[PDB]
Amino acid sequence: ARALDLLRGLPRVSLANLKPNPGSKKPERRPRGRRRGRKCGRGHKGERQRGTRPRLGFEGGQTPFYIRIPKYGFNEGHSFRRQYKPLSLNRLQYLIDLGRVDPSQPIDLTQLVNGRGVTIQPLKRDYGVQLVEEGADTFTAKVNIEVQLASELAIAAIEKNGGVVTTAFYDPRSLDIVCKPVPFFLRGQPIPKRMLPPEELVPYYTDAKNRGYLADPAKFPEARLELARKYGYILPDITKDELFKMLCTRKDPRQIFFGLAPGWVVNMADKKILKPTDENLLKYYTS
Amino acid sequence: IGIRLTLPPPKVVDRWNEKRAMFGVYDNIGILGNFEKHPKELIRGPIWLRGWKGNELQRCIRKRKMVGSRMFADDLHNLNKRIRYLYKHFNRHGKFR
Amino acid sequence: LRNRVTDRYFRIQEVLKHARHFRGRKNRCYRLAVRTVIRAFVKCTKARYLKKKNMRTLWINRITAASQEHGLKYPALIGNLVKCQVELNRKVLADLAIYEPKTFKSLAALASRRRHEGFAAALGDGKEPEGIFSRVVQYH
Amino acid sequence: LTYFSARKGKRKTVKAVIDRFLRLHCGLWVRRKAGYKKKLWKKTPARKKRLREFVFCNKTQSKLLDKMTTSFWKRRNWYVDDPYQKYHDRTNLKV
Amino acid sequence: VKKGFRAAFRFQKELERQRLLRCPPPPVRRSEKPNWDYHAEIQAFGHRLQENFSLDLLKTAFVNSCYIKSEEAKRQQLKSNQELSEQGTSFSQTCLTQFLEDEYPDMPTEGIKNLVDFLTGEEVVCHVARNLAVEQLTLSEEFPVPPAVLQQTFFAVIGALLQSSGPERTALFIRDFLITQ
Amino acid sequence: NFKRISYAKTKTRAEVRGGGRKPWPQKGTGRARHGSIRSPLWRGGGVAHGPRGPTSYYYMLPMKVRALGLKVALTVKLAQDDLHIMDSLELPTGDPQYLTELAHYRRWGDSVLLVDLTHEEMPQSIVEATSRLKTFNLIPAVGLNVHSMLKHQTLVLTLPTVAFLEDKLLWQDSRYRPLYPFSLPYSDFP
Amino acid sequence: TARGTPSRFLASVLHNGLGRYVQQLQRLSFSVSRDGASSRGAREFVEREVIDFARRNPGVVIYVNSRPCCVPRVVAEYLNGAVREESIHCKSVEEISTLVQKLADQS
RNA sequence: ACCUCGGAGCAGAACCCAACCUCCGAGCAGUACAUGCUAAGACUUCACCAGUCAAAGCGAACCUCAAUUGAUCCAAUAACUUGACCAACGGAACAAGUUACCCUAGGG
RNA sequence: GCCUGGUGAUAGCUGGUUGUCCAAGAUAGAAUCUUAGUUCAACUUUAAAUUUGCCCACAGAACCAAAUCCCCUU
RNA sequence: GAAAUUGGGCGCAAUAGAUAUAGUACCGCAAGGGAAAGAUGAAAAAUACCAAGCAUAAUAUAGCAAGGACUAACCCCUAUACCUUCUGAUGAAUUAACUAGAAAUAACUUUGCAAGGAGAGCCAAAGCUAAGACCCCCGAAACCAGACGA
Ligand SMILES: [Mg+2]
Ligand SMILES: [Mg+2]
Ligand SMILES: [Mg+2]
Ligand SMILES: [Mg+2]
Ligand SMILES: [Mg+2]
Ligand SMILES: [Mg+2]
Ligand SMILES: [Mg+2]
Ligand SMILES: [Mg+2]
Ligand SMILES: [Mg+2]
Ligand SMILES: [Mg+2]
Ligand SMILES: [Mg+2]
Ligand SMILES: [Mg+2]
Ligand SMILES: [Mg+2]
Ligand SMILES: [Mg+2]
Ligand SMILES: [Mg+2]
Ligand SMILES: [Mg+2]
Ligand SMILES: [Mg+2]
Ligand SMILES: [Mg+2]
Ligand SMILES: [Mg+2]
Repeated sequence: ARALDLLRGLPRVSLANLKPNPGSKKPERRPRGRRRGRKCGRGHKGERQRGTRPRLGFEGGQTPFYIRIPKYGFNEGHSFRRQYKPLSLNRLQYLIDLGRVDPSQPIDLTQLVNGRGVTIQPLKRDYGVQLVEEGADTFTAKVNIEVQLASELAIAAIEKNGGVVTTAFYDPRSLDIVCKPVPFFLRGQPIPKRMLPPEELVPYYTDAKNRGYLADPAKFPEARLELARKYGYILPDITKDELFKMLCTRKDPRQIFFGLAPGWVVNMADKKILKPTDENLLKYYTS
Repeated sequence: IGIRLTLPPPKVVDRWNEKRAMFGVYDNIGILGNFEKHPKELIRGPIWLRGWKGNELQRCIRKRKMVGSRMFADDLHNLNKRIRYLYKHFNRHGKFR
Repeated sequence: LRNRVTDRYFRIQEVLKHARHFRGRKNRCYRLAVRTVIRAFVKCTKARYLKKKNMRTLWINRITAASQEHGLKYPALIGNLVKCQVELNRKVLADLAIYEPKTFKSLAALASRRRHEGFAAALGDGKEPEGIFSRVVQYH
Repeated sequence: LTYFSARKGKRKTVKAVIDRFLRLHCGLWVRRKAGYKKKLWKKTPARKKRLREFVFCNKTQSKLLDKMTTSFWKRRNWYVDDPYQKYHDRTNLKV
Repeated sequence: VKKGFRAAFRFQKELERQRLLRCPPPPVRRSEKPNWDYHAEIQAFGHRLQENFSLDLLKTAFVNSCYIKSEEAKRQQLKSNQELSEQGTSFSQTCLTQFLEDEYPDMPTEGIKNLVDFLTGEEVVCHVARNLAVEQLTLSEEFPVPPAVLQQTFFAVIGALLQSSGPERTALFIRDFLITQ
Repeated sequence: NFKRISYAKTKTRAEVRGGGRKPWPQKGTGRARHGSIRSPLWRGGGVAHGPRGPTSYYYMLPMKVRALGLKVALTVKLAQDDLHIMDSLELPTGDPQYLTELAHYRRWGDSVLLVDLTHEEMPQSIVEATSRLKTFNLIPAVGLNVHSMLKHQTLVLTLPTVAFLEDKLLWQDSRYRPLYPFSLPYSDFP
Repeated sequence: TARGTPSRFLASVLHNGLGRYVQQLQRLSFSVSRDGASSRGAREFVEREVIDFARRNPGVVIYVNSRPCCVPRVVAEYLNGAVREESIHCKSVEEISTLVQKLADQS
């Protein structure tokens, strides 16, 4: 740089030389003088000079715009609708290429958060991730994803390449513990059990067509075979290759984290796991 | 004639005071002390405005809910009337809406 | 008072150095001195136009007087000196009238001679020789 | 509206506005037409077809509705089977 | 009591100015004020008039005889001025009579004597030498420099210009400063 | 300005004492219409728009701008030829006059900012020498800021503080956006 | 205004163009702070321009005083004993050069 | 006496144009039951709200009149729909006379 | 009644709104318990993006005066 | 308008700051209202120059009181006081001091980082973070509560 070489010849930078970047500080306009204040910008004496102009929306007496118009329920149940952040396959190929998501392990929702691929916020009632078919062509990855919704074409794009998709469910509580697990293990509570879907979503997660986590593992080869026939690819058998033991692992329902169990208390400090051995707690946590 | 006839005593300022020499130390206690403290935990002042900035109506609301239970009687009363005034001013008066 | 104004003797005194020569309380009481001082500055700038105007009428009075001494009138002198391509102006003619009255007499003689050639030329109309002092110098 | 509440010192939304209008993320407010369910017996079917429409709002109506709601209502919403979801992003404007 | 310093300083100096107008001090000579280098300013006096001097000779042109006497009155607790002033006033009288006999051939010589005794009077020569910075360079006893003394130093400066650079340049000097009066 | 809290407060026309009733009637007197003797026009009235209460001027710049500010202060001190690097701050004697003579001989400057890595492991000699001086100041490496690098003419690091600053400031480049505060546990941070 | 101000007639000092022309400016007196932000343009004027200026007219004797001032000044003195004190406070070198040449050119 | 809507003159020829200005009117009736559904492009009562016109298409056959009217909320109804001389007609969900005892803030 | 408090009551009404210098800048209207006021528009202002704007020639605009609309060239 | 859930002074310095030198003087039957002001020096066992207003120093034809000027103060010539309210009456004896624009949603400008930003929560189809930059003074009749008063 020539610029530090300029700094040799100049006097030392002190607290007496400093100056803001020109354009940063607009100057304060205040009502003194001939221009900035005689009426001081309020105009002639009315109601807008006195300071008492009526509320926003008041049209002076005719019925206002925002009230002449019929109530319709656009926003009727807005805060109970479920939301699902999209994760395109273009995005997920992008994360796999740059080392941010390791495809030689299961891709739960924690692994998409820790790679900072997807930001999901459980308040503002996101119920998790939905896979999105964008970038299905040019998706070249053998992967094991657990994503709460998935379109057919995204299941097809993963399962073509030797992948596994499953759609899990998470409560707001459970989803909140999944996304940011470390501020949960500082909360001192035992790991809870994730709840089953409500009645609206039980027919979703019990269908083998959209790869539900509560569905038969006896109806899956028919569905994998059907997509393989529809979108014209020969269905590879996952059983042959070496990642199969990795590509088979699911956590059962009522299990939030992968290798852990509900009812355990993670002791982050001295790196232990306290497990309960009372029978009533074991009936409650293994329910 | 409101102007003074003799010039005032000189203002002797010690630039190398203890406070001035050590001003600004531990402003970066976060970014180079492994984030164990925030710099806002360096500031001392009223308990209702340590690491918080608001306009006046918000300073009054925050002061009332944070410390208002042990405020003196006519201070509490003056402060209730200031929130009531400043409410009626910010919400119903001005130029822009 | 957080910051009230210290330097106010000098603002007053910026106005009142212009009023020290007024009469009455206008010379001392800022409230009165401001109106009169403003009003004095407005007159002071509108008086530039009137300075130029009044000099010119003063010169026309002096040229009128001095040319009436030689029988001419003012329109005759100015007209028939333009017509001789003597483009002296009113300031110089008034100053010659006072300080050099032989040059002014000879200018009045040149202007009345040109005036008569104007008469004799515009009387005997048709193709004729032009007047001697009536000739112009063409510039190219 | 209320520019600073007495409890939080925040802005408040006018809930009439939410009850009648739909903010699309690009900034367009959708509304329903006034009188679309009144006196249908005396309206021609062209007019009834006009009243049963989701009509966009003006520029100044739009800015008036922006000022009367808060940033919660201006936010991306990834609903499940949203009917209006293809109308959020604005395609193919040349300003 | 309004806090601050700048209005008290401005007001302090305006009070100083009204003190100087109400009771002004007696005028001190210039060599007894700041920013004086005597040698530099004699050289400046040379170059100012557009001629050259022998600087020591011009230095003796400014040294009076009253100054030496009061100086030696101050020793007990220098060439004079008179030779150069004699030569300078003799020469300026004869050259002024040359110019005024050449450009006015019909004048009586009583008239030429009164003209020349005007152009070398105390009023004229003292008016000229207070605007050529002669008075500032005069080593005199008393201030202001009394008019006979300053007349003597002015013609001493003419004598020094004569010995410096001949009769023609002094003729132009006398022409440009005494005749224009 | 972030630590700054102004304690200036004045009284408004409601808080100042008395002045509850009209001084004189509205119309009958020839005087001006007044409503209290404590309105801001009266000698003794409230202040119309004076300073109100303790006000805090708190704001955080992003931590990448504070970190970049530390870097920029270091390159500027080095480029202006005011950085000096020691191996340790161990003096042969604990007198102040030794240290001022050393700083005068090497043409440092009027004021020197000595920086050691920790507050615990500062050598006793530099502590005794700089605890008496007004312009030579010991600071731990945690205490390093920008106001006091600009306030002091020269700045003196040790080699462990240099490795420390490279570590702590090159970390802000090439780090993810935070999931939660860095005081909480991470895979790799402390 | 003209009735408030004094007036005079157009004059010279000693018939200044008749015989010869004499530079009416005797002394300049610059006073310049060594450390001080207001006499920066004065400093760069002494370093760059004052020697060239002092050579372009040798009848003028120039004193640069260089004390700790808080406002720098130039003090022009004239042959007829007038003194014009002007400030060179926070001026560039070019502005000071035009001011000093202005003081040189006048009487 | 009036308060909303329409026609004509004022306002002669694109549009617009007031008045306690000049004259007429309106607050429906009749026929049809595809007076179904959709949809390019437009006009527009000087804003908004409301208003108007409409090709192609699917489905079928093989509206007249100028005005002829009323927002939102609320009700009633399973639903489709329906609801004001809210005529002060951009409509406050429901409120009369009077004060030489008037009072205050202002204007002439 | 008077006092204290609510209370800095409220006021579409009256009065008042403090350095300098430069720049751009004035007359369609619609609703309104509305005509001493507000809201929208029109006009005004700054910043930005782009491409035409203004003046206009033939041709052209209905039956029962002066002009205008439209409009390439320039 | 919730909840679950989460976790000493960039103060004032005698019209300022407290009403405060004092709830005193004074006013009121009472409840109640409620002031003002001081400045030597180390020692008192050491007794300047500046507001308005005037005085020194009254006045000379003619006129918003000046301006152009001028040898010259006046005489000559030019010149319908200021604020505010109207398309074009109001208030001010004069001096000093006091006395009136408070909000960062969105946009803009300037940085940082950037498919991510932010020191959790929040936003993100180039965004996000930070800063800068916008919103006055006085004035009723009243209404209500509690006292004090025949
Ligand atoms: Mg003229
Ligand atoms: Mg009160
Ligand atoms: Mg009041
Ligand atoms: Mg006060
Ligand atoms: Mg006070
Ligand atoms: Mg229109
Ligand atoms: Mg009505
Ligand atoms: Mg109406
Ligand atoms: Mg008010
Ligand atoms: Mg009102
Ligand atoms: Mg202009
Ligand atoms: Mg109404
Ligand atoms: Mg009104
Ligand atoms: Mg065209
Ligand atoms: Mg007080
Ligand atoms: Mg006086
Ligand atoms: Mg007159
Ligand atoms: Mg004014
Ligand atoms: Mg009794």
